[PDB]
Amino acid sequence: CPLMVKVLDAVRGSPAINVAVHVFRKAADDTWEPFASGKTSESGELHGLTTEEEFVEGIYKVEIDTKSYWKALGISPFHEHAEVVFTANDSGPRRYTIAALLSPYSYSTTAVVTNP
Amino acid sequence: CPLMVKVLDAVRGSPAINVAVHVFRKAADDTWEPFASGKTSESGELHGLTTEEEFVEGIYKVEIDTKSYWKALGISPFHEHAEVVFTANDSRRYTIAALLSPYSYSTTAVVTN
Amino acid sequence: CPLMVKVLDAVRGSPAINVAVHVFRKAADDTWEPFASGKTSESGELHGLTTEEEFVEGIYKVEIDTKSYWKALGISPFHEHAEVVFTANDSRRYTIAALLSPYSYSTTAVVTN
Amino acid sequence: CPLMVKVLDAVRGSPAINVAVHVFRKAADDTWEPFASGKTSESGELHGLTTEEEFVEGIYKVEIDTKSYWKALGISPFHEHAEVVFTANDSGPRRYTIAALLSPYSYSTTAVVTNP
Ligand SMILES: Oc1ccc(/C=C/c2cc(O)cc(O)c2)cc1
Ligand SMILES: Oc1ccc(/C=C/c2cc(O)cc(O)c2)cc1
Ligand code: NA
Ligand code: NA
Repeated sequence: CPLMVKVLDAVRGSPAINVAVHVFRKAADDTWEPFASGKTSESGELHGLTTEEEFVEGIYKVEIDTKSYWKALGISPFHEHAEVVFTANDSGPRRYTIAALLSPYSYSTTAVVTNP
Repeated sequence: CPLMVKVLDAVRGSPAINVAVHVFRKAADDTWEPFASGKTSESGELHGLTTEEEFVEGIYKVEIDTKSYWKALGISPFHEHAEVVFTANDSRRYTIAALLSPYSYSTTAVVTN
Repeated sequence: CPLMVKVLDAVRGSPAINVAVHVFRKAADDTWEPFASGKTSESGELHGLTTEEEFVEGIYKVEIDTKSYWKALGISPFHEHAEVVFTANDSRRYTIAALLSPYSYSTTAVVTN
Repeated sequence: CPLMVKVLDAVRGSPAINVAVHVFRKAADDTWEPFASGKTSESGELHGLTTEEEFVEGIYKVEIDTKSYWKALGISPFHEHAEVVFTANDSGPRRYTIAALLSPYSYSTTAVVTNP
């Protein structure tokens, strides 16, 4: 799988477990088409969203449902979600790790892009 | 003005100047309606986007054109843009700050008196 | 004043108020000599730490007392403090910003005219 | 090993490879005693710094040599190093991951603390 999402909690110093993630891909008509979804594991990781074959060139949006995560812990957070929008595989196939570090009123995201 | 946007560059240690910023408000049909826009100043700040009267409760999106910023410096960036999506709640000043790198960004909200 | 420190709270979305900040300068014997200190204001800022005359080239450390800040909110934090260590170079205004969470912090430098 | 250090590069979107790391522990006389050191691998990770037996209660400092890392890539960075100072194992043994995300004029650090 060439796409992995990793989420960390900066309040608890832990993986962010059971975080919903929705991935969208921009269609030829400029709409966001559902691409894949899942939720983070006990390690804060979400593996197996897609395959090398399915993960073609395109503009992708990874939506991390931060608000639902914080509400479940009794915190009323600032953001609706964290959205990561990027062009993928435009110089051929790459592996992407999208990491997010969450606080109630802030988040940080980074990408690690590797060439198999 | 109850909304200010501040953009910083983590590579050069400077304000991010002349960055396009677009603000949208979510409509009843779940589409994003253009609300306000501008370019960051020499201080990396964008003031005067809206008024207390116009800035009613609702879901807003701040889109920062990070890709054009990095391309203008000759740096190949990861993201198409940085998006900050939040609910304005009357329960009164919002500063949306973003700290930019080519493959990463950090955003915070400073919500005060 | 060529040095300003700004501290923000990522949990509450607010300035970090009444945070102790200590600045040190590295001496010839590699020890840290006290240089300036204060507490962040209601805006999370600490101004007037030094002067252009005093703030000569050298290695400085800004120590932010994050542990006392979180303990005062009833939150158990990870770090003893946040330390920012940098060289001042005359080749002229330095803002050291820190964004605090209980188990994390982000720091940036904004170095301008 | 109950201590792992992970370093990421926010300019290149990659692990930060060959980053020197020095760990110190506060002695009874309030000095920083050398505890362990090493450098990040091709994955940006540094494993095997210590053992459960050796990693006793104490105040530890993890110094990440960011300046040497950036200078090696032709960037003149702002910070001398990134220092992470924390009390460890004061409620019994824990596993600590210290992560740092680096830019020339900025860094972010977080801890992931797990109970074996
Ligand atoms: O990770 C980070 C994300 C955001 C920030 C904000 C810093 C900052 C600095 C200023 O001088 C004014 C301001 O309104 C904000 C810092 C770090
Ligand atoms: O501001 C930030 C600070 C730290 C991080 C960490 C990301 C990360 C990604 C991994 O694959 C493993 C890991 O241990 C950590 C992300 C953002
Ligand atoms: Na191509
Ligand atoms: Na104890």
